[PDB]
Amino acid sequence: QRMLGFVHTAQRMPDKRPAAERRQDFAEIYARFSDERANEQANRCSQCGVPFCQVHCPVSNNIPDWLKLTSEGRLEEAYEVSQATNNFPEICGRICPQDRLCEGNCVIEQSTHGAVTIGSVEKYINDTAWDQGWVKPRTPSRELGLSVGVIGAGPAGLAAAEELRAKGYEVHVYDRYDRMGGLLVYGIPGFKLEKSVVERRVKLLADAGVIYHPNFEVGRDASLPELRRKHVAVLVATGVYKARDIKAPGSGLGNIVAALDYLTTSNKVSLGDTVEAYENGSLNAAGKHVVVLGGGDTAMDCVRTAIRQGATSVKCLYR
Amino acid sequence: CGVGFIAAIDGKPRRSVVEKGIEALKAVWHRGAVDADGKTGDGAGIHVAVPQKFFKDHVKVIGHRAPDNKLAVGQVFLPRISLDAQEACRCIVETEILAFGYYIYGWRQVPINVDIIGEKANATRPEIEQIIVGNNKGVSDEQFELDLYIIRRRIEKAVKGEQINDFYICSLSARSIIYKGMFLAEQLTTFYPDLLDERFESDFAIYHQRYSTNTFPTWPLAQPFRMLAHNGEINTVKGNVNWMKAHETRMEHPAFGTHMQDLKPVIGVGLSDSGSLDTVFEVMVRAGRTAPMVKMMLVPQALTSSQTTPDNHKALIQYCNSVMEPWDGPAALAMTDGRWVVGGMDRNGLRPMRYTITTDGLIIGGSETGMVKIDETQVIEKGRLGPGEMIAVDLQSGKLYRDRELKDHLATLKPWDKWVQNTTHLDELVKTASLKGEPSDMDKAELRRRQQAFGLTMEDMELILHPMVEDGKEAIGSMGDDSPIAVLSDKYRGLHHFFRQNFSQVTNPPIDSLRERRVMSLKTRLGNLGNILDEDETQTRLLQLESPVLTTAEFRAMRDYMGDTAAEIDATFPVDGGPEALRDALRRIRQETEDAVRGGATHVILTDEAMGPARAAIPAILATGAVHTHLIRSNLRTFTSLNVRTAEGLDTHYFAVLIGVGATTVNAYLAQEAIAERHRRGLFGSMPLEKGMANYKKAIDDGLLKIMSKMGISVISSYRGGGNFEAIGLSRALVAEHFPAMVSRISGIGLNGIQKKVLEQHATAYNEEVVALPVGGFYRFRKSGDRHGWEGGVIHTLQQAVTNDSYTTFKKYSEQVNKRPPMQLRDLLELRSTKAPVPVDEVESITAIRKRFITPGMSMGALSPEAHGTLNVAMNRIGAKSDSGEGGEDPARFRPDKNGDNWNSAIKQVASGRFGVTAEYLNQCRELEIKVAQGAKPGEGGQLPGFKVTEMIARLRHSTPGVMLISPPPHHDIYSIEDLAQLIYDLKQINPDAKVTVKLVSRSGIGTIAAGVAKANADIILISGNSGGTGASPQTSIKFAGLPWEMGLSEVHQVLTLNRLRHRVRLRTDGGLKTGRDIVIAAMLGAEEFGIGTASLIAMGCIMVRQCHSNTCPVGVCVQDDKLRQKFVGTPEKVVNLFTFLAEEVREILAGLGFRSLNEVIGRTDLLHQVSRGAEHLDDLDLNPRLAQVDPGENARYCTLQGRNEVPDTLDARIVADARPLFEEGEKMQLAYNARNTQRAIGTRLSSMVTRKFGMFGLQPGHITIRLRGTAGQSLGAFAVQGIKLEVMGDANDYVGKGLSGGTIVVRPTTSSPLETNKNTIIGNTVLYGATAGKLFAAGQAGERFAVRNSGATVVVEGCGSNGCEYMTGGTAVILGRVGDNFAAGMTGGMAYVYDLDDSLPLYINDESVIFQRIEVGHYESQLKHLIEEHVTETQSRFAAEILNDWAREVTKFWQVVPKEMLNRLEVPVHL
Amino acid sequence: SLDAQEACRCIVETEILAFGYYIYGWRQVPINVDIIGEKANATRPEIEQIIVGNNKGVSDEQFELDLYIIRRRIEKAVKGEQINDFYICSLSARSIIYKGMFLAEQLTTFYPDLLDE
Ligand SMILES: Cc1cc2nc3c(=O)[nH]c(=O)nc-3n(C[C@H](O)[C@H](O)[C@H](O)COP(=O)(O)OP(=O)(O)OC[C@H]3O[C@@H](n4cnc5c(N)ncnc54)[C@H](O)[C@@H]3O)c2cc1C
Ligand SMILES: Cc1cc2nc3c(=O)[nH]c(=O)nc-3n(C[C@H](O)[C@H](O)[C@H](O)COP(=O)(O)O)c2cc1C
Ligand code: SF4
Ligand code: SF4
Ligand code: F3S
Repeated sequence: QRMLGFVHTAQRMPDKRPAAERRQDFAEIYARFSDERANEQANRCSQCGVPFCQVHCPVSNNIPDWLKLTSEGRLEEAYEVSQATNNFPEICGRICPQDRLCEGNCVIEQSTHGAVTIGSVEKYINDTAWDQGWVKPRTPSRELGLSVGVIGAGPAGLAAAEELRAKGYEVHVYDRYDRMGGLLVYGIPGFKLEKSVVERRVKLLADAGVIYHPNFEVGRDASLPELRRKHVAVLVATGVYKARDIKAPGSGLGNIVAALDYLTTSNKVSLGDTVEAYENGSLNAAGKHVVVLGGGDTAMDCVRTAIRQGATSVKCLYR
Repeated sequence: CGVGFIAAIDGKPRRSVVEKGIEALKAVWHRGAVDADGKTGDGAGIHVAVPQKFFKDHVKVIGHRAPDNKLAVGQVFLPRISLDAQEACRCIVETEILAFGYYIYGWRQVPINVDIIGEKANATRPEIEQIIVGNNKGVSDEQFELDLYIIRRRIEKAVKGEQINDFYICSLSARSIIYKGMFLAEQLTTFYPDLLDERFESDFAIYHQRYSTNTFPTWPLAQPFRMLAHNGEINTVKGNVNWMKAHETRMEHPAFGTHMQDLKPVIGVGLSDSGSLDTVFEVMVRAGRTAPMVKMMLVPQALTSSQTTPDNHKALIQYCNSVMEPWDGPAALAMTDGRWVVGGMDRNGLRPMRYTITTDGLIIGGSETGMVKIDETQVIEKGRLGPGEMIAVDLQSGKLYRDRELKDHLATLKPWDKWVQNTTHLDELVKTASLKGEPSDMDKAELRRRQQAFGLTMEDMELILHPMVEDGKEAIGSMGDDSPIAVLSDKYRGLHHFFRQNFSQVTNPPIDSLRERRVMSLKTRLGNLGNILDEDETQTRLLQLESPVLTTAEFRAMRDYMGDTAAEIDATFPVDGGPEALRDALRRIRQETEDAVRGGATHVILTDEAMGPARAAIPAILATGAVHTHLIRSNLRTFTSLNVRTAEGLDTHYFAVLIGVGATTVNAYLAQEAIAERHRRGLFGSMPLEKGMANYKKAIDDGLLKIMSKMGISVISSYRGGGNFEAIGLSRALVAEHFPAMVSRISGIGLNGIQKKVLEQHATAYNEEVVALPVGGFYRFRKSGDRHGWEGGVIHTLQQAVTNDSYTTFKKYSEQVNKRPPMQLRDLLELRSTKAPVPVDEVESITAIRKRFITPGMSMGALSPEAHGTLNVAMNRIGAKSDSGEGGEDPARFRPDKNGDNWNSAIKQVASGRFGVTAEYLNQCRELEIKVAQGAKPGEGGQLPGFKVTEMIARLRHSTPGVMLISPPPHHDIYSIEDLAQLIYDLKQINPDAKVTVKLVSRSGIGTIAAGVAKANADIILISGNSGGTGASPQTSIKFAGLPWEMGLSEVHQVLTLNRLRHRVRLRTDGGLKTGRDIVIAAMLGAEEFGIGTASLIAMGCIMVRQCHSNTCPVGVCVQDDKLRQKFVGTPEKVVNLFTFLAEEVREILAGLGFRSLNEVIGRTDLLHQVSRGAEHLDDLDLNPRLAQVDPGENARYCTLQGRNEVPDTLDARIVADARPLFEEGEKMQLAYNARNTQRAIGTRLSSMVTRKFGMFGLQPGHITIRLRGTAGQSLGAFAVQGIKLEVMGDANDYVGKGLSGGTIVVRPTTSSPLETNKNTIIGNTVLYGATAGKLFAAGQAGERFAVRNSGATVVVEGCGSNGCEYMTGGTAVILGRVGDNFAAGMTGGMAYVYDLDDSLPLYINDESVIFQRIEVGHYESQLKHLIEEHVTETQSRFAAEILNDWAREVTKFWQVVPKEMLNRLEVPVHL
Repeated sequence: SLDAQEACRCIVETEILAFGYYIYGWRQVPINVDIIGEKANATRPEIEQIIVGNNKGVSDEQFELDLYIIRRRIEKAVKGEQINDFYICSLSARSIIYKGMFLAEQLTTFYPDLLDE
């Protein structure tokens, strides 16, 4: 079992490592659940009728069902029922803001009782099923006579390509950069998302049979009418890349670098390509006074990467 | 109402018989329905033997000669209006009486006086005449009777053939005669001066006066009927007519011969239940059986599963149960063959029946004791009647017969003990089944595909499938349902979802299913349907099954046993048949079965295993309906049987609705395979498959018993094919043709949409590659689920709007609610006025409209006291009316605190439990309430979990903490309409200030009950719906009970307008009222006041978690633990703002409509117009059968009377005029009076005066006392306060001490009566109902259901009957005599001190929750000694004095009964 | 009574639909009985109308003969189950009638349908 024990328990997140111990590395902050704490935290759900947890999650997960499952053993069924409506549960459980999407509207949350560790247990139930190969490539039985194209390796493109390969079509991707995955491999950090899991996901999606095209710009290597002539339907997943600026005196000096360039170069030097703009340039933060402009999780990532890469002094302002 | 019979033992005619009969009839005016006109009645009848000498003298006066043999008079009602029909009727009767050889003596017009009957009853008065005939062929008397009966039936048929209506025959025989009419039961001897002559002297006499529901009288519907009387109503009459049609063709007897063919349609047309019972009884008795045998066969004694009766009677009862299907229902029968006279009761003994023997060889019996005046010293025995008993008088030799002797004489006539063992059971075949034949269970993929073929989602297989196999019972819900109806839905809904179960309001009392399980059965009989009039051994050769549902192994065993006579039928139809493949398949099956049954097959086994990718499964329900109805209309169902295998039934509702169609057995082979695959996956743990299957079978049995008791039936043999269901959304033709008799108020989809949905689901299941079951939402909301009512956005918008106190946000909320697709009925109409819009500055005030809405009751047990008090004060702050509901209420909240807010409620309820009902509790309100049947879960009592009863709620409900409180579904006080009238009179007597209201739930034909209660002086009727909330109930009850309040309310309005009764009673609706539009619609339909309910709770902070049944509501509303209570955020300002906004919205919509005040719109049904959904659904719901109306005339469309409806006053009023010093200076008094039986509820208005002057415990015991002489009326001493002592000399009628509250009542016979005290009954049934404080001392035997629901009172009696101390909760009872069977059913508090000599207690006790032992502790010894001392020094019984005398050796004969859960709470350890 | 009306509705519907014609719905004629006598009010029957549309493309004469057979069989049926005071005034696609035991003059004031344009 009876999973209504939220009256005599206390909300406890998984094991987190302290602040100083992370000020020097690139590993993640949160650790994987132990079996005992995970099994306990899965009981606190209330099986609430009209669950306010689902009505807020964007992909509309069947949260209570796999919650009950993971609380009643048999993680397999939980994994399949969670994968049935989501293609990348690890990304969602690691990055999606629970304070406004999942853990911000739980029914017990509105009574100062604190929500349940939905996102982290989501990540867990996804990852713990990877030890025995419970994840399987969604390849079709029979081949269907149609080819389809998608531009951009972002999350939308990846999910649409996987769904089209599940249908029976022939999918081709197009990315401007080499290591595909959209901003999931160059924009977001490595301490937030260890690139190992993203690479495992890319390998699983490639194993279905979809052909990939690394380092292919649609503008110069082809044209939109040419794509319409080759493939019957190209799906646009370019996202957004043109940044803004500020028009005021003082922007005529050097050392003005936007967030995307520094973040991409940091992710690269984390993975490779040995970009020279970091060492043989002013993109480094050895001991300088690196200040950032603007706000949000973007500037948050900027200052966090800064305090990771030396930067004895870092500041951040917001209007 | 009333029924009674008088008889002489020897059989010599005497005028005193009819004299006492008429006299006793003249005193049945207190149970009637006195109206304003005072002249019109509702039917009264008397029945005597033929006064031969009078008619002989008359015919000698005419000029003929009186023959030696006896004469025969035929009394008839002939048409009066047109002179063209009377000639035809005379012609017909003469032609058919002279065609056999008898001699007509002439006609005679009985003198009558039409001056006393009213006008409305006179407009349909027929002409009464009589003919005289005489046996002249010299034939015997029995042949004379048979021939006259056949002639009468032939005349009736021949005159029915000519459509010449308005003709009736009272009775045509040479032994009996009947004087009946629609006059008032008091002035009979004035309407019929014939009974005033000194020659009408008979050996027996029957008298009856009925209580009719409606108001339009029809003369031929007055009792007694031909050779029978009756009281009450028979529940199972729908299936009885069908089984009679089945039995019609397989009966014959040489006593009738050729004319037998003339008696094929045995049951006529246009009669009540007693009429059909009477016709069947007559046509059965005319074959050779006596009266007692026919009574034992028709209404059999409840077959107890014990050894309390010699086995010969058991064999006889088994034979009678096998030969004829029983007839349940509350009934007190007084049947009179020309030789015997038998008075008996039904299976359960729901109505009272008491008889007295004089010392002059004269027996009298009836429903009361002091109707006919008897001397006190000429009484030989005062006796009563229990369940199944029967007392008989034989005039052929002048001999009386009590129960045991009569039944022994009966069972003497045939060797019953040798005919029972000819049959066999099933367990014998099961035990010899070889351990072989294991069918390979289908693969998981196959099972999942077949389940998707019927949309059986996964939440079903774990919400209401796991507990049924694990725990051993059904699931539990926590709130009303907000899913749309089965027709407005979008997903594939099973066909069973279109069937709503039935129940019974005050017209028929439901029966509990947790205590009286001994009186119910589920036996099925294969190979028994056959002859009914003959007697041989060809009726005791059959097979008997204990349960109508079967597993797979037992079903295969039965199929292997049946051999080479079982014909299988494929219930699959090719999906590619065409647009009308379903009709072709149904025609094919309904022809193929009729083909096979004649070829030599005696069994039809309908199967559907042939389902494949090209052939879909025909709905088993529809196929069974068509096949059974064709076998019924083809005179073949008797020849065979019907066993069905399903693939779509999983819950208890499906088996019930399928049996209710006409099938014999039902087998589900999918559920067993799913259970096996779930067990082998190691989900239940370590529970083997056998134990799980056994628990599943037990749960299904419990479910069938509950659903069968929800209506008032006792045995499945009469419910099979009874068609006790309501259909919504089906076409008129389909239901009226394929189903036997089911009323469909609105025509619906035919066979197109059904086949369309079925084929679409089959395609989406089999044609595609599915691997996992869909989640689905039917019991709890989901994103991929259908449209529920309370949506998350809706709740959040309403909460933000009520917190911010913003009108624009509330308007946006209302718009969001209105902009949804159709969900309920009120989404299919549209307002349409014709006048010019009126500016909003001209409609009435906001408070004047706010004073209408109320908030329904909420039990203190289900809710937390905080929200209770918050809602209470929020409603009392503005001036509107609030509610309190059951569960009582704290007394400390009777007066306001210093802050100026009153926590007291404005309305108190009277449920079936009567927990907090004391004297003080019923005088602090301005409105009473009766909880006849709850809305969300009708046919059931208030439930509450075991660990929710804390100290506070237990001290409030007067119960032992830590028990699962289940209030009895029956009411134990409303068994018919007159009992409801009595309770209404009691409630209006105890409180001379307020009114009393009755609650109902919508269903078909509720208008009759409405017009019935309207004659009971009730003034407010609350019609609930089927979408209301509750604390805890089974989901099958929530989703499958009732109808939306639209039809119910719109029909009650029509009916109450049709009988000029609308202008006397108010009307208030509730259930699913959310925004202003629905309020205006409900007011348009004819309502005055309204409710809010769950909506208001959403403003309080309810988040619809639907976990209130676990005492773990996170927001802290339905909680009884101190931890969650401190999370409350409730605030009355929220409710004030909510009501203000609702009133503003209603004002605005009314102003925009075109009127000025609500009181000018009620009843205007023409202001609405139905709008279609379009052509996207092709459904044909026409709501016109609700928009109809009848012109009112001169009175108003609303209630136009201020103040309550006054009722007459009893003797106690004159008592108040004498007790001045007690209410001026407070001095002791001592009064004496001669009280009669026609004075009801003596000692209640005085109790009200006392409790308003002083209180409850403000006086010393025995302050004022009243000595009544002669027998007393009904409801003696109801709600007596401490200080009053009512000493009555004689005997009480009924319901003595109902709700005792500290007083003291004593009953003792007249000291000059030569009666042994402990060998006579002195009180009626239902003693000390709802007692909480006081002492009762009797001097005789007690009735039935003794001291039920006692709380803190003490009682001493000298005997009891069945169901003694049922569901007792606390107090002390000492019985000195013979306790009945099934004693202390569900006793969870108190004690019982029984005195039995023959060690018969271990045979009658209900050893479930109590233990019985010897006396061991000296403390209880002294307590019992002092109790007996108080008894003997109070009433002075000889038996008690003798017991007190020899004390050394009698305590070792006394036994002690103590509840189980109270061993660890007694300060005195009962053990050593 | 509210039990004979439902039975009559079921009878007429299961009789008409046994041939194939579509049934759009019923209609309640507007009335005002404050003008008729008193004795007639004690026996006034409920006045209803039904609408039926052809969907088989059947010509005129066959449709009329079918309507006649329908009316005859439905009258025989209602005569069968012992319910008197039931009647069908005129069932056709060319004729219609308004007849009653009210005063001859008050016709236009009893059936407002005729005051339509
Ligand atoms: C915890 C957290 C952290 C986040 N951190 C970041 C962060 O550091 N940076 C950030 O930007 N967002 C960040 N976000 C936001 C989030 O990553 C984005 O809103 C989201 O991923 C949008 O990505 P997309 O679907 O547009 O894919 P994108 O990756 O934006 O899609 C672009 C893809 O299309 C390709 N493409 C584009 N133009 C062409 C062309 N002409 N021809 C061929 N290929 C082309 C590119 O090569 C690339 O593969 C974060 C969010 C969260 C919750
Ligand atoms: C929490 C709750 C408890 C209730 N308790 C009772 C009860 O004890 N007795 C009773 O007759 N009705 C009870 N009712 C039903 C109400 O009388 C009424 O039908 C209900 O408020 C209408 O529900 P609605 O708001 O959905 O229209 C209860 C309803 C709710 C929501
Ligand atoms: S997160 Fe909230 S709504 Fe969802 S299952 Fe848990 S308690 Fe219920
Ligand atoms: S845990 Fe977060 S990302 Fe995952 S489904 Fe819930 S709200 Fe969406
Ligand atoms: S279901 Fe009941 S317990 Fe509270 S949250 Fe809703 S009112």
